[PDB]
Amino acid sequence: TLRIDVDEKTFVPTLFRPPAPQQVLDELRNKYSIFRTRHTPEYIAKKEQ
Amino acid sequence: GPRPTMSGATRLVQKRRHGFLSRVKTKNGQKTLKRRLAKGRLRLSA
Amino acid sequence: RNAPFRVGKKQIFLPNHVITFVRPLPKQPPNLATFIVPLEFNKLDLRDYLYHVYNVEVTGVRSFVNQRMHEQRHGDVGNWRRPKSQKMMIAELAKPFVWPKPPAEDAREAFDYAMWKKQKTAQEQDTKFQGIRAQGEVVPPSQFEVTKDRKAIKARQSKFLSGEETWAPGKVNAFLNSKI
Amino acid sequence: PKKKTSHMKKRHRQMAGKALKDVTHLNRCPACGNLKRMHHLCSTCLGKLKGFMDRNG
Amino acid sequence: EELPPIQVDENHGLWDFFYDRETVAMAPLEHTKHGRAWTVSELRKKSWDDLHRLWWVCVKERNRIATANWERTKSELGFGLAEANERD
Amino acid sequence: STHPTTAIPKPTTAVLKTSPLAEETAVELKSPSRLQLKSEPGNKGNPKGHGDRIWAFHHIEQGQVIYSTKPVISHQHLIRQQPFTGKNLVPRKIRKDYWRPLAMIELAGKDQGAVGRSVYQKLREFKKRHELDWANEAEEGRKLMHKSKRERGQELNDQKPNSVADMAAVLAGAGKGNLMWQVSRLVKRQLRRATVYWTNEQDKFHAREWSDNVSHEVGIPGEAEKKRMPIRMSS
Amino acid sequence: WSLFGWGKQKVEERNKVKEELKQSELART
Amino acid sequence: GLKYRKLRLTTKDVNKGFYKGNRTGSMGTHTSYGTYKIDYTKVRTYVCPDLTGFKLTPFVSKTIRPVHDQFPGDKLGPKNPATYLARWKSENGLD
RNA sequence: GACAUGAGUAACAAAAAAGAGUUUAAGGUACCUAAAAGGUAUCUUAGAGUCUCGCCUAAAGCUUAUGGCUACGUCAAGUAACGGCCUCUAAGUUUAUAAUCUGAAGAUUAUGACGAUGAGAAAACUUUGGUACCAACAUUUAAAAGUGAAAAUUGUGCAGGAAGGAUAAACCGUACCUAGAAUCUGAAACAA
RNA sequence: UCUUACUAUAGUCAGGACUAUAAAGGUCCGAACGGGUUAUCGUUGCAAAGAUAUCCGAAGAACUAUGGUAAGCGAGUGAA
RNA sequence: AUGUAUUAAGGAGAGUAUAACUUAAUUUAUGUUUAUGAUAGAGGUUAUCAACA
Ligand SMILES: [K+]
Ligand SMILES: [K+]
Ligand SMILES: [Mg+2]
Ligand SMILES: [Mg+2]
Ligand SMILES: [Mg+2]
Ligand SMILES: [Mg+2]
Ligand SMILES: [Mg+2]
Ligand SMILES: [Mg+2]
Ligand SMILES: [Mg+2]
Ligand SMILES: [Mg+2]
Ligand SMILES: [Mg+2]
Ligand SMILES: [Mg+2]
Ligand SMILES: [Mg+2]
Ligand SMILES: [Mg+2]
Ligand SMILES: [Mg+2]
Ligand SMILES: [Mg+2]
Ligand SMILES: [Mg+2]
Ligand SMILES: [Mg+2]
Ligand SMILES: [Mg+2]
Ligand SMILES: [Mg+2]
Ligand SMILES: [Mg+2]
Ligand SMILES: [Mg+2]
Ligand SMILES: [Mg+2]
Ligand SMILES: [Mg+2]
Ligand SMILES: [Mg+2]
Ligand SMILES: [Mg+2]
Ligand SMILES: [Mg+2]
Ligand SMILES: [Mg+2]
Ligand SMILES: [Zn+2]
Repeated sequence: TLRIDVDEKTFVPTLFRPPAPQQVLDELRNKYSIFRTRHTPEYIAKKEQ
Repeated sequence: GPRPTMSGATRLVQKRRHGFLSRVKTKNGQKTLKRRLAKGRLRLSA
Repeated sequence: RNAPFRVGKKQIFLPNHVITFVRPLPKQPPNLATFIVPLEFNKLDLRDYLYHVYNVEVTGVRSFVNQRMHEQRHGDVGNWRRPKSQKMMIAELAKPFVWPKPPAEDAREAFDYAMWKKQKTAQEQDTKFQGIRAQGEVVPPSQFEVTKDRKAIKARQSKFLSGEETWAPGKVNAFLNSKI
Repeated sequence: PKKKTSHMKKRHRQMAGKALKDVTHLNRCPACGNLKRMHHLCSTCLGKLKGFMDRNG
Repeated sequence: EELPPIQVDENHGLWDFFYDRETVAMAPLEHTKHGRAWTVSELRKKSWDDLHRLWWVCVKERNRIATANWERTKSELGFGLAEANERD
Repeated sequence: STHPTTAIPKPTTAVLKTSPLAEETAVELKSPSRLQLKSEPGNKGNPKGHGDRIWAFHHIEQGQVIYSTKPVISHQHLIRQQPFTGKNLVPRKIRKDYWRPLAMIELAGKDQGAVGRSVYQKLREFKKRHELDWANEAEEGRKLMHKSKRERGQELNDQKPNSVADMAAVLAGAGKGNLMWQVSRLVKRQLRRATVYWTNEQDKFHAREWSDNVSHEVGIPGEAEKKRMPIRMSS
Repeated sequence: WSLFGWGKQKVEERNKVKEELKQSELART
Repeated sequence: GLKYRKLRLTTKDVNKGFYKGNRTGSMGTHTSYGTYKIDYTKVRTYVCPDLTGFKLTPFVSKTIRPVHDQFPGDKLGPKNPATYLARWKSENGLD
């Protein structure tokens, strides 16, 4: 890749929409792994009960 | 002397008799598994 | 944006699969394309993977699994296992595709075929001898290919016998300080 | 066998009168001069003449 | 083997598996003429659209290397599996 | 008892030189037959439409060919048209995923089915003389006699190129008693028009030369409906 | 130079041993 | 039977109703007469974007040396949710 | 554990059976030739084929099973020209549920689930109980004739002959071997 | 997964003869198949139960296939 | 083998840079000390020429 392209900054943070389609997160990590540390509030609420 | 007692043997009867599900699902089969597991066996069944 | 088939709803944005495009068989028509796909790949995936990624329409797909020989964990030692089988798929292209013919052996110099060939024959001859030993046999001395060292001792033999050269005692057998 | 055969009585059985006999019925071949058995055809001239009659005829 | 060859579309979708249209595999000397992998630092300045398009350039690039490895082995072209293992 | 022929130059009845061995062309070896010197042969004792079209199916992988009068082959064709060419080389059944229509021959006369029943006979008699009596390929071309019995049986199965050469020969008047000839005998004779439909345009190039009474068309009726597209050379 | 290491290396490494043998033959002449 | 009997059983060994899949996923449901109805809600499609005009390649020139990020004094440098929210305000305030 | 003796002995004998040519690859020799090469002949190893003879033949042939330490380019919506998966159930199984019995383990009954060696729409295009039933035996029936199935028709004997469900094409199998000539079981290349 | 009995689902038994039947018989001769009567060989065998010939049953209390049930303080099965 | 300290669920299948281990199978950052350490260069695959926390 040319040096002019590798240096181009195109990332603009967002707050109301995810950085990528929410479906992509299922591909980056395994939703059901026993190594999952980031759980949802609805899950922890069901685990504490 | 020894006899050809395995002539005409099928591999479906091998899974029904000495299979993994024939052992985890029975009280006496869970002992065989744990024994072979405690000894180090790789082939717990079949 | 209208695919010839019906597309699924589960969207895959970052597929991790590797698709290999293999050469067809000699007698196969030019509308069949053979690929090596993951074992979990199915006919619907290849049809959708070939159109959205490479823009290739297919009127049908065929798939067959190739098993792998059972082996030992460490070649000649270890427990008996079986590698993961291989899946091949043959797609019926809507547009014919013809492969190029392999280059002639004399025109493969870009790949260093000369050196590669010498190395291939060496391993071919070591695998053959190790099979002759697996039958409980050895190559008789009369059948061993004469090497370069045995061809130079026959040219000297004919030069000493003929009388061209005169034999003389060796001078490099050992570096003694006495020199007698 | 009641006993083990000793090194002497086994060496008698193996070599006393069982020495390989040297072939002495060798003569040269008239066409080429190579050594051949007596009353026999040269093996190097047979193949050469046998092949010479297959090409031209 | 002596039939008139059919005309294959120049812009065929399956020409993307080939490095060179005459010899599927690329010469080892010209197969090593590549740079280095993107560092996480460089990839932190790119939007989903760039990282989503840059991902598929690798998916198609890995398919191009698997295809060459099969052809080179099957057709006995020669060496080049040590140069592709670094590229892949 | 069988009698094999020798690969010797011979005269042909066809208008073209089917093989390099052919000495002459369009030679009368026998007086015209009953239906040969007839402007309109008819479907006398056969079903309506029978003989108007002839199909050829081939194994897309191995090259085995089957001729049929109907648009679909059955288990009879595989038994009555495929001789024993070695162990594991004669399939036990017709596998739908391997057998495809190779070509289709349609005559101009839409009710003269007797002309197709003759074209069908010479094609089936030429194919029997290709699996048997292949003296022209024993020492030349494919060199079937210089091959093992295993490899020899595979080449004898690959009758697809041979079948396309039997079409250019039969459709050009090859054979004795071929009804594709039309003798006026007022004595001038000519060949009847025909049309060959090809699923693959490149398949029609196995014949070194085609006659002047045959028209070539791409695509067989009913193949597009099956989602099978024809292969075109020009693209 | 083993028989099973000759093909496990890139062309640059292999083509660097031939110039070594080549340059070794120019001094022997 | 001595040894092959002891290997793991595969579908290429036995035929008497023994079935075993390759984890290709369920694409539908079975009918009562032995057919299969493909539920296209389970079928998966691959979203490949238009790559015409894309200038990034999978390699970066070796002239540009590999350098990491410093994030001095911030233990959770790249994962700090504060430097992601504060950075958002200046650059993109609306979204 | 290594190495002797018997001993270079027994054995390589299913009453099929061999004979003479030809050729390919790699390599070993001799001559030709001394520019290396190439050529002629021959031998070793691994193959191939031709002509003649004989052997098995309701096989020692072909197509496929059980099975496999033989090898991994074996390709199907369905029928003609396909099985599994799937639906249904038999003999049975049940660390399923309920009840009951019981030194514990457990056992019994009912229900559910599961369980083929069986039953499963259409297609050369397709999606009540003799008004019975589909055990054995016998008879008849796709109209030129004969033969063998399939299914059905009628009948005979007693030994008196299932269950249940119904009624746009995924996944898995597909290579080779069938035991007289290299593959299954018999410790093996076993006259079984 | 041998083997004994039972169990469910299935398959097989050329041809001829006699008998009251077209089909009603633990009928007859005899292949496949199932047995193992006599002799010979074999006995570190081809075989830890085989080969050859001979002999017996061969529509039945028959034989065969794929599953199932019943065995080890008590004894499962047993035309014993 | 004994002693001391610490800890209180174990195995297998397949795959993978064959010292590197999970389809991301050699992730990304902090602090300190760096030859008076700890116990003024070359080198991102010709790599990992840095240990501890
Ligand atoms: K109890
Ligand atoms: K009898
Ligand atoms: Mg992942
Ligand atoms: Mg984690
Ligand atoms: Mg016993
Ligand atoms: Mg049995
Ligand atoms: Mg087959
Ligand atoms: Mg198999
Ligand atoms: Mg099998
Ligand atoms: Mg089932
Ligand atoms: Mg003696
Ligand atoms: Mg003696
Ligand atoms: Mg002897
Ligand atoms: Mg030679
Ligand atoms: Mg007989
Ligand atoms: Mg074996
Ligand atoms: Mg399939
Ligand atoms: Mg199917
Ligand atoms: Mg059920
Ligand atoms: Mg069944
Ligand atoms: Mg045997
Ligand atoms: Mg036999
Ligand atoms: Mg055996
Ligand atoms: Mg049994
Ligand atoms: Mg009787
Ligand atoms: Mg009697
Ligand atoms: Mg008995
Ligand atoms: Mg004796
Ligand atoms: Zn001589």
